[PDB]
Amino acid sequence: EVQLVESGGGLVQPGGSLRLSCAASGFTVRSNYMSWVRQAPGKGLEWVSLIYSGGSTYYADSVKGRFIISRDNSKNTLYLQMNSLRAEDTAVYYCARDLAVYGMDVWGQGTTVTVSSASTKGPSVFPLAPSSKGGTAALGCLVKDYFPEPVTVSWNSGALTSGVHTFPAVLQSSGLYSLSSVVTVPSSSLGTQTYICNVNHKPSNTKVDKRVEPKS
Amino acid sequence: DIQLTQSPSFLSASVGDRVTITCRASQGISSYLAWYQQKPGKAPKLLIYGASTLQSGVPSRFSGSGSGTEFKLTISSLQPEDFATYYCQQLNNYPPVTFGQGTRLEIKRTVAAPSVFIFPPSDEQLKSGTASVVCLLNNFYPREAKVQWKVDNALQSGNSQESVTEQDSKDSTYSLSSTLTLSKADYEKHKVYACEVTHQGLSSPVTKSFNRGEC
Amino acid sequence: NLCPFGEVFNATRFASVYAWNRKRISNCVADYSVLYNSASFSTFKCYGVSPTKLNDLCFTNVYADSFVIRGDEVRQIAPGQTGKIADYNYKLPDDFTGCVIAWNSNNLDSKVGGNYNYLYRLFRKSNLKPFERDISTEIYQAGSTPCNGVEGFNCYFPLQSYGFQPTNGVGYQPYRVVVLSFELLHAPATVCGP
Ligand SMILES: *[C@@H]1O[C@H](CO)[C@@H](O)[C@H](O)[C@H]1NC(C)=O
Repeated sequence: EVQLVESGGGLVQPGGSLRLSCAASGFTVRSNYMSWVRQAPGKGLEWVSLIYSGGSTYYADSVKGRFIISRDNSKNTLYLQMNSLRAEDTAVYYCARDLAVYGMDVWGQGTTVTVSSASTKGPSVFPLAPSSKGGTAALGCLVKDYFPEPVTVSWNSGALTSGVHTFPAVLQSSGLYSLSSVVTVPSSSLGTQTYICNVNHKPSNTKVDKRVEPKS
Repeated sequence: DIQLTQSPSFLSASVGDRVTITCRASQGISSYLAWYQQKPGKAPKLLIYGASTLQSGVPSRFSGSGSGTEFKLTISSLQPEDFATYYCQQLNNYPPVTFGQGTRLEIKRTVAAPSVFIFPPSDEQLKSGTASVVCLLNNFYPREAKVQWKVDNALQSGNSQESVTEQDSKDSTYSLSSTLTLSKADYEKHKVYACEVTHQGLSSPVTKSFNRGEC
Repeated sequence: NLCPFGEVFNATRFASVYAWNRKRISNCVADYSVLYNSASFSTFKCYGVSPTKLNDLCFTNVYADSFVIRGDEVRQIAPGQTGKIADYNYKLPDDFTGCVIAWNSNNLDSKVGGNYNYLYRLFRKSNLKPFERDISTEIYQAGSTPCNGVEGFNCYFPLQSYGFQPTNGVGYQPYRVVVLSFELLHAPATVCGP
């Protein structure tokens, strides 16, 4: 009954606009302090904006003059209009009912905003070949230069799951993502067992099967 | 501007332990403090407001204390669902650091040294004109690990990126991959590519290396 | 017959801002420059009037409003401002004619463990009109379900205690405020300079 539901996030170029919505139930937005809080990937919470019952509005200096907080009293909905977006505005955005000295007690599930100049591109997949030298070898696949998130990786079409580590993606200075997926296998199997990584990249309709062999 | 600093950034404990996380305000803020819990991919959840008042619904094993500049959140007996990141919030004030940077509560286990592997760039990548060198640290604990790239025994800074897995659901270890990126022309200017790994489970730093052009 | 400005500025207790105090200053001689030349005040801002020339002016009446607020809230006691104080506790009009005087009162208005006498209105559905004073204690209805005067979810007491505590930072410390309003009407002038 008491919940906050958000929507409107998506991919946008720098200088573009986005309007986030936050539909409330269980309380009245017109009668409450409401604030927006955002969380850039891998970082902490940053307070963004706030609106009073009486109508006063406030903004963190990082968004001052670019964002506008508003509401629709009939729709019991809170908004955030986001103009002149920049790369550093990339975050999960949350709306929350602000009870001031009682904290922020009702939060939404969050909506994801990405601001980038990068062209959508499927990844190159390169092998991380097992070393020529406990009988446990390590091999993997380097999934390089894709945009946007996400990429899923499997090994031998799902038949190999034990000991797989698919690392979180890292954002390169070029604006494209890169991640690695590794697995440790018995050294005795390098000659006999086939090891194929299945890289899937759905925003570019890319399905790539790369075979990882011991190098000559 | 009043700032909140949370310490430690990462804290390890086990089920049943008494855990205490600290948050400091750069100036006195009376009891205008709130505590939040956040799990990966989920919204923050309010735990305590007014420094010490428990939020309706929160289990009594959570308690907050302090007034002025030092505030503490205590968990009397840790439960498996309590492993999360905990955030500090100053109240009736919205400065640039309204929320503290957060403290991640993680699962304690015995020490485990990393298995280190180094991977040269594939021949296929070099044809594209770029060389990525990958160093892997597998199944180690604690989180604390230093990876030092060396190129012809010269310490390399500014051209590597790291990422770390979540704590494994079975053995509670971490894994780390460090990627050194060079252009083809620069890569072919040097011979010895080495990855030096420092970690509590190793009595001395462990180095994996390869000589370019040799298998 | 000097104006009783000493009763106001040196009053031993002060009012809560939600129930701000007002004394009518009339039929007296006002030496303003004893206030202006003083190094006592951290804020002395006048509007629609020059502070230098105050002893050369007559007015129909002068109102002296006094209360206590946080240090970083003193900025809201000015024309065109917003915030918890300006919107919900004490609002000045855009055409304000008068002076705002404030000073740090941490040594007087804070106690170890917290002074809880000074209150402010935290919850209100709409903003105050200028010079309005709301002293209501009705449980604030933050949702559709009526409160029936009972505290609970979406049912909050509208006033909150500052809880001043001497280890507070300056922005959180208590400040005493005196607001002098000057009105010039088509009527005899009761307050003149010396
Ligand atoms: C308040 O008292 C101080 C000290 O006794 C005095 O200097 C000051 O003039 C007084 N203020 C007023 C407005 O009378």
